[PDB]
Amino acid sequence: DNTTYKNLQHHDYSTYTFLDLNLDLSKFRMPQPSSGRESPR
Amino acid sequence: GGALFVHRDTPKNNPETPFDFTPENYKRIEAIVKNYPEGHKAAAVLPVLDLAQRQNGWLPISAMNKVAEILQVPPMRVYEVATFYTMYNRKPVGKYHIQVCTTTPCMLRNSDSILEAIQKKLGIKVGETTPDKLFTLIEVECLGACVNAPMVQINDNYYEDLTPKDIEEIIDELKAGKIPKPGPRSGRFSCEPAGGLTSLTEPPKGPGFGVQAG
Amino acid sequence: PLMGWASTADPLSNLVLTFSTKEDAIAFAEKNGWSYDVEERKVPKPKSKSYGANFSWNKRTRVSTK
Amino acid sequence: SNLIEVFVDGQSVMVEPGTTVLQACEKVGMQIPRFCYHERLSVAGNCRMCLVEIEKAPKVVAACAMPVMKGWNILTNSEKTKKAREGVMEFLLANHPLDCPICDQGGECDLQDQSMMFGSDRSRFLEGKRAVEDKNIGPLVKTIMTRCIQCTRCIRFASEIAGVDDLGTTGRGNDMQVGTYIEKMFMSELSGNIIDICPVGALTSKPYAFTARPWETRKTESIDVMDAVG
Amino acid sequence: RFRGEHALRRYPSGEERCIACKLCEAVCPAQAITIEAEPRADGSRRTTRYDIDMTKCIY
Amino acid sequence: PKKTSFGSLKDEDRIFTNLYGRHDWRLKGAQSRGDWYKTKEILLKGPDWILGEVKTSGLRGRGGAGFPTGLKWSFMNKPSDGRPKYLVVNADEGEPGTCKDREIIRHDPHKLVEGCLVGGRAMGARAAYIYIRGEFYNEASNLQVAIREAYEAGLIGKNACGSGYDFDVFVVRGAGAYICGEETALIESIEGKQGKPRLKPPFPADVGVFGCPTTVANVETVAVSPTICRRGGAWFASFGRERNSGTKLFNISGHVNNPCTVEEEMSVPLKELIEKHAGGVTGGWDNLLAVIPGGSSTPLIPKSVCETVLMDFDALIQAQTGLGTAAVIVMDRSTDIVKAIARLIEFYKHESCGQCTPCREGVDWMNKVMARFVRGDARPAEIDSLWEISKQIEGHTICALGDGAAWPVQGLIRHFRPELEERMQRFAQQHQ
Ligand SMILES: Cc1cc2nc3c(=O)[nH]c(=O)nc-3n(C[C@H](O)[C@H](O)[C@H](O)COP(=O)(O)O)c2cc1C
Ligand code: SF4
Ligand code: SF4
Ligand code: SF4
Ligand code: SF4
Ligand code: FES
Ligand code: FES
Repeated sequence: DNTTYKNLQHHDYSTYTFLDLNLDLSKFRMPQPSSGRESPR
Repeated sequence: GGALFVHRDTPKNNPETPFDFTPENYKRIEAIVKNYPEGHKAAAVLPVLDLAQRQNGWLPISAMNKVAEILQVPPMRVYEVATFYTMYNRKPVGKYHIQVCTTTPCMLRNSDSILEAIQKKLGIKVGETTPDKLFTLIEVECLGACVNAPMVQINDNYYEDLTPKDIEEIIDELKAGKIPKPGPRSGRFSCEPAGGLTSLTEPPKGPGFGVQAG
Repeated sequence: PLMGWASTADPLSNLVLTFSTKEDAIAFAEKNGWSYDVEERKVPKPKSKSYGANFSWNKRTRVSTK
Repeated sequence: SNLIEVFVDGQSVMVEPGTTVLQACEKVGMQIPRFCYHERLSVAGNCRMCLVEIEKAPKVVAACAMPVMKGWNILTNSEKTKKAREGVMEFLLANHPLDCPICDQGGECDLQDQSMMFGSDRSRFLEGKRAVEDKNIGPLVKTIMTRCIQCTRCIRFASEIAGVDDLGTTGRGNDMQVGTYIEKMFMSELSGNIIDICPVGALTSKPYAFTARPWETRKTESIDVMDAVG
Repeated sequence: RFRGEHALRRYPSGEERCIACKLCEAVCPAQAITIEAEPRADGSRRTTRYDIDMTKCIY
Repeated sequence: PKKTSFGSLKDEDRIFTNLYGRHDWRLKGAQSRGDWYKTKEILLKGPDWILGEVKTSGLRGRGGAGFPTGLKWSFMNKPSDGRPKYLVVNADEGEPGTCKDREIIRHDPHKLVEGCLVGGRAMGARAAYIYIRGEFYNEASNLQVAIREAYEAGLIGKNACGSGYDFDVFVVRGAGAYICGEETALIESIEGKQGKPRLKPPFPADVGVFGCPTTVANVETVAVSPTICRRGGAWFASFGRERNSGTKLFNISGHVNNPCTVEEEMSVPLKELIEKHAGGVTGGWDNLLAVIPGGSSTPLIPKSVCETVLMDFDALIQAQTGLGTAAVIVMDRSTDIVKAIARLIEFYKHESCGQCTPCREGVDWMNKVMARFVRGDARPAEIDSLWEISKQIEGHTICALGDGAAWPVQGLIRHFRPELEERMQRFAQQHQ
């Protein structure tokens, strides 16, 4: 029950890492549907 | 309207002004677009244009047209999205974009003193980019971090429970270039009661109690 | 030549006569003695507008900007 | 068989399952005052003048996009409705210029018609009256955007029918400008027709300009040339 | 409040105060008025021919 | 059962551990703290048991909506169609004095994600978006890290928790607008078009994100829901009056020593909420002027009322002010409340969209009128004009924001009217 704030690691984010983690989340996920068309136009 | 900070138009000066994404950044955009069902692909306009403002501190109209090209959507939707939302700045700002909540219990918390102190310590009026560069001052409405005493924002950071002296401290730390610890200060580390650390003081229960009889 | 207001000998130019039904138009024309020509009445064609069809999944109809 | 009984002022009428409220009132002769709705254009909730009360229902529903279940009784003249119309008309007339002398549609514009035949007789709200930068578009369309009520018609038309997709809205709250953001010329076939759709004097005919005035002119049936469509 | 003859007025630094808006012609119970308005060089609108028949005019 | 006594809290029976940023933030920390335990058995146990579990709990929605969750999530049980289903979790927190979603999503991500999975399998959704206020970059990045932990562990994704069902999750940052947090316009902000709310007759349930059936739910609802399934139904229903049962966060702001965040029983005396959790009202209990319950959209509560009024949806409706997001703010007597609420109206004027003329005009009015009251240069008869403005706005517009902008002024008018005309009059004197 030591009391210390342990999310201090979040101070380490430059402004990329969100999207870069999105890149690191590539695959891992089901292919999403194609609807009927390529674009609604 | 009659009362506005800046109007919204492109009068001049950036018809062709060069803007290009970085190849790794094309990889990133591809990764983003993979997160939406096909047949739409227009949902990515907002995140991709976010990204544009991310690698380039402010987006010229060539960035809007460029995103419209990448996603093959009519550009007027791109301009529309660019104007309707607060994040996107269509005019260049400095390296550091200062944002203060002037509305409500931040306002009730003396934050006006914070604003005035900033204007004096930097030496300029509101809404004007400082001489030289890298400091801009605009007040924004509620940012959501509230119980923590009046908050100021720099780029992707939250400085909470801020007194004027510490405001000066942060600002000068940015003059040197050393970015202070993001988290709130003067106690209250990560959104707590200052006095008691009350409510739950106990060791959290393990993966028990879930009997459910099933 | 003095002013240029429009002028005519067309005493009947400015008349208009409101009728409830076409049968009354042909009736008053026949009775009153001068030849006539009828145009058929037209109406808006009944339509189906479903607001939801703006947002539909695969259908080509989708409202940009709304 | 795929028909529905729905009362209007206690007068039943049989309508199709999914025709709108405004149509259902059209059938018996009620024309509910409106702006953004148009026969050729997809529905939107912008004008808010279409509000009408349905009894037993606490809130007022917008007659443009509301589908009609069975057994709705649509009270058009119920007090709550008339108060709603007076309200909406008031908020519209809040920020509007006084152009009726100079404005081209003075003999026509539906703000005057519906203003008299529905809305309240006296305005309020002294300090106010926002203004908008006007934007030149084509040689055909003279444009004063201060008179714009921001009713989205021109947008929906340009998008769906004209197909150009170059018109939109940019802003929030009081300040929303309707038109090209980049100050591009907008010209196309069928483009001129937009000056008929703008319900107020915001858009008008540049060459027709100031010459005439609606009540003074004598309308005459005719046909067209220059196109084989007759 | 006496009613004499029909003088047009203009602003200080005379603008031809008439806007051309056609009202005075529209309410004329003798119909005697004429207004034809072509937008002039400045883009503001004035009247080309604004006429009265004092004969027809009932004052 | 639980009699009129409420506001006495029992630790270790709470919901959110770590809410103050303690202990271990990981799948391992949250793992040992009870998150993601037996959860496979929930998902394989079937949707109907989950739905009936939530309805048995009888819990109520969040964000001030107050609607029962079991129904909203029960709509999606329709026989499946050739179009996919989604679960849209609303991470936006708008309105001042709140902090509601921020602290949760920072310090306990895996509980939110696990809620997303349980709800998705419950209603049959394919994937779960989470739309977060774009201000939260660091925060939502932490969320990214935790989700990545879930995929690497094989905890979600294909055959989540090794079960016979696959549920992906996506996360989208916000573009920084208040109305993006609204149930409907959220859908189209996801769609990439500028966020403006849809008319209600099409429901989000019937036609949702990308035109496919989906629901919208707040971080509190979704995040607490799986543990709601693991607490046994009526257990959660033990707390609070049977109308509105369970626990909810209360984020105390305004003027009190130690403004902070706690989780309490649904029903609590507001006085106790101030005394025994966050500090005390600065200057004593008698120094308070008025208290704004829940979100900023809610009308004022005067002293003699808030003293006796507890915290409940229905009970606050008896107080005439519906409950907001439950994050309450208090006001010193010394402050000028007219300036405070006026500034709040300025917040509403700056955040709104231009579809409905009634807000984009009326809210302009109430801005300028309230500013005039701040300077007090109006005339006494005009306050009732401001009233009828608020009424004619309310109920006539698409989203609740328009309605949400009508209530505060009305509140200020009801209780504090006699406070105005002395400022009116002293402007008459001082100015003339
Ligand atoms: C004006 C307005 C503001 C809203 N602000 C928020 C907000 O800050 N956070 C949020 O999660 N939802 C917000 N919402 C949407 C509500 O969460 C939604 O109506 C409902 O509560 C979602 O269902 P739930 O109660 O099951 O979560 C807002 C809605 C409106 C109309
Ligand atoms: S738009 Fe209509 S109400 Fe406005 S000035 Fe023109 S005629 Fe008058
Ligand atoms: S320009 Fe005319 S048609 Fe377009 S939104 Fe404005 S009032 Fe409506
Ligand atoms: S047209 Fe007639 S009413 Fe209008 S400004 Fe000229 S004189 Fe006056
Ligand atoms: S009330 Fe205003 S903010 Fe809400 S949907 Fe209508 S136009 Fe938009
Ligand atoms: S027609 Fe219903 S909103 Fe305009
Ligand atoms: S009130 Fe200033 S951040 Fe919410």
